[PDB]
Amino acid sequence: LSPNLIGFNSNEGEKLLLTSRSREDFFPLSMQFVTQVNQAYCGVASIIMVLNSLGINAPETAQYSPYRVFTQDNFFSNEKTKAVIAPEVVARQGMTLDELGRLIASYGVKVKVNHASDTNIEDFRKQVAENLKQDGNFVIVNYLRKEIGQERGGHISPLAAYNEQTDRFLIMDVSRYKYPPVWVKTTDLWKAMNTVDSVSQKTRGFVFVS
Ligand SMILES: [Ca+2]
Repeated sequence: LSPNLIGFNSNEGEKLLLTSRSREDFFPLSMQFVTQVNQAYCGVASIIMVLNSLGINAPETAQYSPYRVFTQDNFFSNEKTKAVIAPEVVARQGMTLDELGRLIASYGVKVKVNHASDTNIEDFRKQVAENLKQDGNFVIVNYLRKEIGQERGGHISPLAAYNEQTDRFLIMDVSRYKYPPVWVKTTDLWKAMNTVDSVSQKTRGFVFVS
């Protein structure tokens, strides 16, 4: 972990959660926290945590039947979801911010896609900190890891909390074998999102889900 990041796996990072006043999302997300199948699946891992947490229409498949639950393995059972982008494609190249939006929307939830180029840090910080206080509203961020001092390319993960005192957001990093959840300064996360994803030729950003 680069010195700009506070790992959740530390006394400081636990305390940032205990002193946070915008942390409602942490509880349900922690209950659904999963490991990405692989890097290309970071967005799928992220969507299913949020979709399980929203309690929507879950897939009904053999794996867990009679139980209905979102899983990375069953996420593409939804015919509309497959139509957005082939499962095979996502398994190799991941998904863009717009695709993340469309994939979530395909399960009938309300989604607002926010490219960094269409907003600014003040509005991001403010709107997300609000969201993190509300139940039934989740945020997933899409960012370039290396801009926050992490190893490398574009990533997707849900946000769990905002710490007012330190102006840091908690990223529930689905790459759990690689990194812990991390408390990132809003300015680092902004710079990381304000990057052009070469696959979309568009800026990264964040999605609201309810
Ligand atoms: Ca929320």
